[PDB]
Amino acid sequence: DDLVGFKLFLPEGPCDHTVVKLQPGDMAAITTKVLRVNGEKILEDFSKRQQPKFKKDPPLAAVTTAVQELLRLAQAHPAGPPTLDPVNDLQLKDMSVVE
Repeated sequence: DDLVGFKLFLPEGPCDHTVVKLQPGDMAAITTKVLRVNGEKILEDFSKRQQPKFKKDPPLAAVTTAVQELLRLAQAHPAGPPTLDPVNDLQLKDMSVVE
């Protein structure tokens, strides 16, 4: 169940969020889905709220929408949606990768 595709994580608790500074190696796959979320507003909301005294402000609509869209993506695929194939979605032709 873990070696076929990418295991869609279902959070055991409430659907919270974090904003992490990820390296290239920490992301398992570049998914095909296109979620048009606005990075500027999410930065202007997260960086403002992440003051420990102002960490408890009511959520912004863009952040709530992004979290809900990610959770719905997790629910909407039984084992993970297809990734942007190096060859079949990025239009490459290396034989070794096909093998």
